[PDB]
Amino acid sequence: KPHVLVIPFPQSGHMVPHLDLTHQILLRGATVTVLVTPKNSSYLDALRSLHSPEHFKTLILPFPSHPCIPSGVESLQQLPLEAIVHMFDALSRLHDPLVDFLSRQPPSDLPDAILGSSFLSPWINKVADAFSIKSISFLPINAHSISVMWAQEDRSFFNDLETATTESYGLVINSFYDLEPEFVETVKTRFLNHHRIWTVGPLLPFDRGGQSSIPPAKVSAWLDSCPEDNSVVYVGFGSQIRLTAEQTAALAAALEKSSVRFIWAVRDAAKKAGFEERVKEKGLVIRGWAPQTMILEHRAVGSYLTHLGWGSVLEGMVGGVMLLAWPMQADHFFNTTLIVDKLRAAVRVGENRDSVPDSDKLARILAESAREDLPERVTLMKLREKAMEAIKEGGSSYKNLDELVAEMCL
Ligand SMILES: O=c1ccn([C@@H]2O[C@H](COP(=O)(O)OP(=O)(O)O)[C@@H](O)[C@H]2O)c(=O)[nH]1
Repeated sequence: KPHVLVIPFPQSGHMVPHLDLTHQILLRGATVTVLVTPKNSSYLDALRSLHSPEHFKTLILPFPSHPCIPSGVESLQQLPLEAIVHMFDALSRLHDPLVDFLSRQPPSDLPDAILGSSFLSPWINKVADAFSIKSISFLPINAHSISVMWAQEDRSFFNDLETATTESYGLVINSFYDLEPEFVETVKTRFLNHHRIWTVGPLLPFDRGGQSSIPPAKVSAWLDSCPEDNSVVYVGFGSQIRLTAEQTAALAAALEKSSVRFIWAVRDAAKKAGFEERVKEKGLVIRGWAPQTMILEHRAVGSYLTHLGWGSVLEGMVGGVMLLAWPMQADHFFNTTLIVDKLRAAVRVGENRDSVPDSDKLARILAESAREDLPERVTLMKLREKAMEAIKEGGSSYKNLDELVAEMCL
């Protein structure tokens, strides 16, 4: 019904739900053109494998050269978070190569709506405006986190992208309405000029986010059989965070001191060991880049020591695991106030990005999290209950995703 140009932000926390939403609007009949840079074209292979080439197009433009980004790196998950000001400045120069492409197409084939990252809306709206196309913006964070940020006096360098999202046709966020009704309504009322918000979450996968650095067949064979259900502790701080040698040693001491089973996800960083020094255990495994949803959904896994990024909370909530929160950056503190404080559905077991756990204190808390009766898990699971009715079918988000796809046609 609508031809949709999808322009995701080259970061995992963003692109991973932005493509599930791409699949979701695809399933209800949309046509989709995805604007992607060359190396990132391959993340589209999974989704491309599910849809007919007339329903799924791929526009690939070269990554704009920036002195500060290493060659071959087109995705912020491989950079220091401070590179985002450079990713922004570089990606904005996709503006007239995108204008060139659209202006050489038969006007009938132009899209009816652009579904671009809210992070890119300063220039995406200018394109959308040149061709008189509605620009709907997307965020992988919830309305609460949005409400705090948009309310600040001094925002920039995020100021332009926040001003641009308000002036967009509407906003799509990966959250369900019954988690945060006060904050949807406030953000809907005075942070979107035309008052159009779409809560469509939690978006569920369709080998996601990247090809895992250990075969996901093999990690399941480790997990089943793990002797004991609700006994394994998942440790993963997401895409962006890379712990220091100092903290990684203190966290590793806690996982050894609590004699719990666990899988520990460790990332890398690119510029221009540290996880020392053992497996004196076969009660563990290390990374790489891991298959989170398969672990968290697995029955043998019942805890998650997380950065409390917004995507990873929803995966751990859909997996039905206790959330042990250690916020570090970005929205993680918003989401500690919402999930640890207001709603009381996770325990804060770490303080700052540069916090260093007490290896003994953290070891008791890890062993206890492997307990079914914990009250913060039953409060979390009562949110899992509201979130499942919202996603399908007839819930807030099935209806928002139906209403979104319909609206894109006007
Ligand atoms: O080893 C990894 C690291 C991350 N992810 C996925 O990548 C996303 C991380 O984004 P999130 O919003 O949790 O945090 P961000 O990376 O934006 O800080 C989530 O969907 C995870 O399930 C994964 O599958 N394996």
